[PDB]
Amino acid sequence: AESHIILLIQQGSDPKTRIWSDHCSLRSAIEYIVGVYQTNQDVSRFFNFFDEIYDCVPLVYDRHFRAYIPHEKQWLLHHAQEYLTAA
Amino acid sequence: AESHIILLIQQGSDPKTRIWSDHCSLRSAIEYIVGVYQTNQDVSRFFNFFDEIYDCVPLVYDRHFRAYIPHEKQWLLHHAQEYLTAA
Repeated sequence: AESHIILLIQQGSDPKTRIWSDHCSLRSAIEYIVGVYQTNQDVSRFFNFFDEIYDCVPLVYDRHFRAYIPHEKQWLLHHAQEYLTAA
Repeated sequence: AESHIILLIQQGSDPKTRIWSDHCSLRSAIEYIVGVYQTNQDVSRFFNFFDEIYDCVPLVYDRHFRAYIPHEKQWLLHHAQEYLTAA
């Protein structure tokens, strides 16, 4: 219901690594995956980490239709690229 | 996208217990939470376990509108009650 973004992460096929987190904004979702990347150690290295080591899917809350919309991993990764280049 | 149900579980306020799972049916989602209950040990005991020890929220995929609809914990627990009484 409330949470703007629900993030679904996993490391390979291990069901024990399937961790979800709730975020009040896209910024908060981006800071979370940068956090995952930082604690488990460049744009190319960041993208490859989320293509080979971890997998992630954002579910974005559509307030008008009271529904969660799944978005592609590349959508969140592209927005993260815009955060990392600015900061 | 594909997964009929996404289950979000947690044990208290610990972010490390926030585990998600994907299910092809409501039956599969029910067998999963019965599994959680069985491995962490009656209708009254089952309901109280999911009201005090673990918390759970099902996200049900609406194929026509390509969206995940969050449902109340009681909705899944009520359906689980119908599975446990029959079996």
